[PDB]
Amino acid sequence: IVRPVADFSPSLWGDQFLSFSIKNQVAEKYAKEIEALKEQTRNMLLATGMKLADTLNLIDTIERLGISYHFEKEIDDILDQIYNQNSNCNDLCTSALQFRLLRQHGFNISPEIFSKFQDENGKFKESLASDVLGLLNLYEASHVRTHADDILEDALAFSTIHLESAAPHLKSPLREQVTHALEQCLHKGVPRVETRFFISSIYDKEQSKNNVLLRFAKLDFNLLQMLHKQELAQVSRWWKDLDFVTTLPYARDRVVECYFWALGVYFEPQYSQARVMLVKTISMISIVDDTFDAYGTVKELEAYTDAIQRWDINEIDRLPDYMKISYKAILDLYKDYEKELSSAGRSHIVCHAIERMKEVVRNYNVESTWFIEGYTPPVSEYLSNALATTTYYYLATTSYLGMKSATEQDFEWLSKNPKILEASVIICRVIDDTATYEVEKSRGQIATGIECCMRDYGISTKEAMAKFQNMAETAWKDINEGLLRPTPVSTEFLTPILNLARIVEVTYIHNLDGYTHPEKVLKPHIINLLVDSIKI
Ligand SMILES: [Mg+2]
Ligand SMILES: [Mg+2]
Repeated sequence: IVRPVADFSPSLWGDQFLSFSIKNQVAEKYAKEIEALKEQTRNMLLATGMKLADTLNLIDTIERLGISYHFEKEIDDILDQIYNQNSNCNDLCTSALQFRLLRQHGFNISPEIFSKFQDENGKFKESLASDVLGLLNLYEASHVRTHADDILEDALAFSTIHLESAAPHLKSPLREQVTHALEQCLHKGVPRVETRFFISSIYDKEQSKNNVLLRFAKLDFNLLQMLHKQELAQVSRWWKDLDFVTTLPYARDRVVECYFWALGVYFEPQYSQARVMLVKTISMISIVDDTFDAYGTVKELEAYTDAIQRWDINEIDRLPDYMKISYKAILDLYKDYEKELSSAGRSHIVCHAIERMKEVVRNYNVESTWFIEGYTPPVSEYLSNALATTTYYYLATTSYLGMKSATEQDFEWLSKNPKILEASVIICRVIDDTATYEVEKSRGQIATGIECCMRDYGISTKEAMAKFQNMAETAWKDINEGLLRPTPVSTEFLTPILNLARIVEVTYIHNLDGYTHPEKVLKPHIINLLVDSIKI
């Protein structure tokens, strides 16, 4: 059997993450100071007699600085007061911020707050074109709409063209903030990534900055980074002791990138165990993907798929030696999860992730059959298979394993493919397809998303990529709707799904496969989050 030639890049990190020794002296000092700063900041929030605009800017700044996870109760109480009092008597920048903050937190504030900023025709008054802070906040708000917000249909175009016009002549750091916003809006960005930029590039350089908030944000970010580095070291050692880098040379060596994914899903300390479980799953399923995509024969893939369905170590002998390596590693991993969850009596929930993995592999095999037969399915049939092969139903289910408060009813809800999960999956599917279209087309993949779309509807590549763009936009509106109260499960279990959608946007920014080619997109993010501390 002549296998295809290896074409992937090696890990660009080597062993620089393998050993990290925390400095307990520094960490304990940081934490001791943070406690003091945390309380000063709390008192800023609970301060009475604040104006609406000041209150919203405080909350907004604390969220962008990445320290709002300390104040979820206080921020919620305040936004709930604002929601229920109905203040319709403000300028564009306060109104747009009010809208965004409330919607992001699930409060269904009416989009009619914007009608006073539009003419009889529902288009924004062009007299607002000289209000840069108004335009910036309108811009950020435009990314949070649902299907019920067509009054905002013009907001993105309007704010974008006038921010571009104004940008070159703005003072710093406002100019940099506007320029950054036009490249990456806040709502669709990975939170740690946006936080790092905000602290270091914007707030640190604001003439008006609050010194207590800035120091708090820097210390907290650097302290959490220490934890992230310990987790990455622990995960790097686990990966090294599996040694797929040499026993399975056909596969992408990307455990750091996988960690960045898990860090994107949640960054907070209480999700430390959840992050480590998640990244191990991402790494492992990525090995299975490459086995199907760039190494295994049709016959070998069949045995592998069936062994996975039966899920039994007795089945290894049906497999070629190299497949025994991945298969035992997979079964062992899930036995590890089971033991790791035994202490809390949550072992039984592991079977939910296992059934989602079986689903991914069945659909991998189908995709392989299609490729060999040269089948180009209709879009409907294509998606019925290719949605699961994003792995996103599987990763979402996996993200719950290490979350201490996840109950069986939470898994029961997820298992029904609720709309917010379906939307996140769809976003990953159509963006990946738009980006990897050309590459897969050159490798003989006639069953690629865009191709199925072109053939089905009888339309050009351009028209099909536009249709996929529309599906992404529709899905973002569904994600935004799915955050609105009353939520079907706790918000804590929605945020990982939202964050998975965000990781897509960030990873495939400017239409490139950032996981396969980490050097362009992911490398600076990894350095900013996991190598370089913010200088105080
Ligand atoms: Mg694949
Ligand atoms: Mg693709």
